[PDB]
Amino acid sequence: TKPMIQIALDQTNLTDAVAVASNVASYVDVIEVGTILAFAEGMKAVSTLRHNHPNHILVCDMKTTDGGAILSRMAFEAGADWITVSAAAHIATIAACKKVADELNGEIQIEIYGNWTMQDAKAWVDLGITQAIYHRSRDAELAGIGWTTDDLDKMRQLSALGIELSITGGIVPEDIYLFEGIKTKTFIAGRALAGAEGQQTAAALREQIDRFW
Amino acid sequence: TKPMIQIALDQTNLTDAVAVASNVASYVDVIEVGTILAFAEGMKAVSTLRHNHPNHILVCDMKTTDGGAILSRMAFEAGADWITVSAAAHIATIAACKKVADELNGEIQIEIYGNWTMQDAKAWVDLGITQAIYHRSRDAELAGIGWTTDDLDKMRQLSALGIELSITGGIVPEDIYLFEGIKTKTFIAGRALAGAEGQQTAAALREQIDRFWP
Repeated sequence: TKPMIQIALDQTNLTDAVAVASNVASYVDVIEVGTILAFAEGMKAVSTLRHNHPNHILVCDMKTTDGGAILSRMAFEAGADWITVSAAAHIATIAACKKVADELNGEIQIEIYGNWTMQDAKAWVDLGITQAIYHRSRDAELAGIGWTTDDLDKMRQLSALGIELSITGGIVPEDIYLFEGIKTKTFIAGRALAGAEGQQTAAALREQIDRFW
Repeated sequence: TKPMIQIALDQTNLTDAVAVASNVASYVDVIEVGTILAFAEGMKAVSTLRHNHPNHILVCDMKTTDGGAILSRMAFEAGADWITVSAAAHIATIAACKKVADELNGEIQIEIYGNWTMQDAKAWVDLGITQAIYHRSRDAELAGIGWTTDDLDKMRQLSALGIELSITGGIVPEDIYLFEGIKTKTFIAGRALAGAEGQQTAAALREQIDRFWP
């Protein structure tokens, strides 16, 4: 609906992450266990956060590429509401993750990486998947060229298929206007939503979200 | 040299993984911490297994898609010799992993998934990466068809580019002959290499590998 504010926790230990979750909980809608924290600490991270923050949407960012039935179940059982699955997973793996999600009252989000196509995106939607994470393209980022027409058009196409995007990649309040008319579930950021000025920046993000949704 | 025997540990807790590693150590060359174990237990799985088995090649199977510099350094610091990176990782991420690997004297292995191409495979080789993991085609598995000619053709092309493949997906002694003449670093299997019949299975695989390599 109105895009939510999501923090990606990418700490390399649970103690630190637990202290950040505990800090930002009051002004963040979605807390994500990032893949760096997932691989540092394992599903204990997801558990501990789920118990600390029973009322937040909790994401486990595994970027699952294979072994989906098993991984999905582990993450949901540990307490995740949403899990991420790589666009590069075979469609049978994606379907296996979505089957577990539908059984456990969770959702799948496709992390868009690799040589992905619009046909792939339609396959996701055909499984009933309605979420995908769109990252500002790595080429653009490296060239310092910002958000390109190409990206915004791809996002609009994804949107026209029924995918609700989570938008990420240096997102700042001045960029928000760029995505008006794109179906957007969340804007994601890491620690620029954390610490002492995280609050201010979040109010600032929301202020701009309200204008365009 | 000859293809080695690798076990992929996919236990969902560390205690069971440690018991399996302990039981197969003397007849398996490479121990891999599979993504299932890595997500279950985190890097404590890698450092525990590195401590229990200081003389084995240890793999951390992360299928890295992003955050490569950070994840790679974590894995190597934990004791991994080889780590896996997804074919879907952007080339700049792949390069960032390979840089950390070179600094820490480890290696990168490309997990072949997604809409991958021979151009992509040449890009990996250009970075000095010479290992990739080739899984039996999922389409073929689902259809009840074995190893297809299209798979074997693709593996021979990858080999010709200079990639040493690790081959996996229901590998049994009976199929070993199929891969003659492919540059093969390892064959990877899971719990079939463990338990009461694991040792025999491994001997049966080595007996076939010896017929066809080097």
